[PDB]
Amino acid sequence: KIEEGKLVIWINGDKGYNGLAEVGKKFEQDTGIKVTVEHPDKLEEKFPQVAATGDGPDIIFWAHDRFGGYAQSGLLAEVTPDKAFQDKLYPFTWDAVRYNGKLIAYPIAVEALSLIYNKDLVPNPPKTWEEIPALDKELKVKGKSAIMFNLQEPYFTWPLIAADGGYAFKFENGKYDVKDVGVDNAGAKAGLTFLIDMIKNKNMSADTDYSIAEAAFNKGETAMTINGPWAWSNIDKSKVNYGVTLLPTFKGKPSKPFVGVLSAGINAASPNKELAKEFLENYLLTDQGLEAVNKDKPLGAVALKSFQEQLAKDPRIAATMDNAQKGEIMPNIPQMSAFWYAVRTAVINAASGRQTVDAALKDAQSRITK
Ligand SMILES: C[C@H]1O[C@H](O[C@H]2[C@H](O)[C@@H](O)[C@@H](O[C@H]3[C@H](O)[C@@H](O)[C@@H](O)O[C@@H]3CO)O[C@@H]2CO)[C@H](O)[C@@H](O)[C@@H]1N[C@H]1C=C(CO)[C@@H](O)[C@H](O)[C@H]1O
Repeated sequence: KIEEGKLVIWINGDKGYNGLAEVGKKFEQDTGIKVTVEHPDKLEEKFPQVAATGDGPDIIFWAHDRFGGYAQSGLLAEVTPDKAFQDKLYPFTWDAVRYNGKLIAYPIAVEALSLIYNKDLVPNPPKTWEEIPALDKELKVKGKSAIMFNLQEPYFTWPLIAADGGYAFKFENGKYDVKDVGVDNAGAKAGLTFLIDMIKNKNMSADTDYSIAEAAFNKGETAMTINGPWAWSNIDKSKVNYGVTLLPTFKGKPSKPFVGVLSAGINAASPNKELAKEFLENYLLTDQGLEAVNKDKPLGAVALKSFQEQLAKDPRIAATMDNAQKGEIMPNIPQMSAFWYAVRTAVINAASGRQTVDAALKDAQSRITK
């Protein structure tokens, strides 16, 4: 059972959890209520397990794509911001957290992947994916590579798979059609084939993950990476002079990152729903609260208009929004789970050579539309 008279918060380990705990400390100073911030391994998989028995945190942070599944399962409370509070955030961010007519979380930040480049290694970043192999060939002479990014999580490869026509679920007749999936169309295959060709030509390695890519970029070993705003503060601390820019085009079309809205949901089993609302509305979603988290690990563009206005001038934030505008906001529908897990398997199998691109994506399409 969840303890009454305290708040327990779960947030992903790549986010500014120490900054969030500082907001928790302010809450405690004011109200005497203890806030415990945790970053469990695989929290987004553990949550539906424990919440189903009336357990888990009072508040869970994730991108909104997970939240439709949680709400469908009865695991999230309807949030009750008044009109004046809703007016403080951008309308589209509330749309991301609306499920079957109900608001089921508070939006916090708007995340998109960008191309991150070392200004000293590549003063003029490549406008196209197609030119990157030639760039790699020149950099290899100096024992450097053109690009490294996480090939284990489909989030990072999706912008290239989507570029030429890949999609998750078609929005038709005012809703996502769960039987109209675009993972094995010609566009999707063209994008994944390009990635695989990069691997075959030794521009990248199939085993590259978040840690490997991050270490290589931040140590000046690779010229470019693909990452989101949470990554910037580690690069700030590194010796690398980096820029954040538009993702490269593929076949003349923009890369299309899936846009996530970092959101805070209240456990339907929480005996602390009022405290959660007070914390989220009156502590976190303030200039001071967001600043605390943002100083720890950057949130990106934020949902809170007053604070976003202060961030807007930063070229990294401009680049984030430019990439977001080329991409699409993720569905929050339950079937996003089927989609992501199936795509994950497809990318890993194709990259490793266990399957061809065509066979991997066809199997993903069959799995998702079951
Ligand atoms: C396979 C994976 O799918 C789902 O994960 C997706 C997230 O739900 C999306 O929000 C997005 O995550 C990115 C965040 O939005 C962003 O803020 C940053 O944290 O980077 C994230 C990407 O690393 O994209 C994800 C897809 O890449 C689903 O929620 C998640 O549970 C699934 N991952 C699990 C699956 C396996 C395989 O059995 C395990 O290896 C993993 O440890 C699990 O986490």
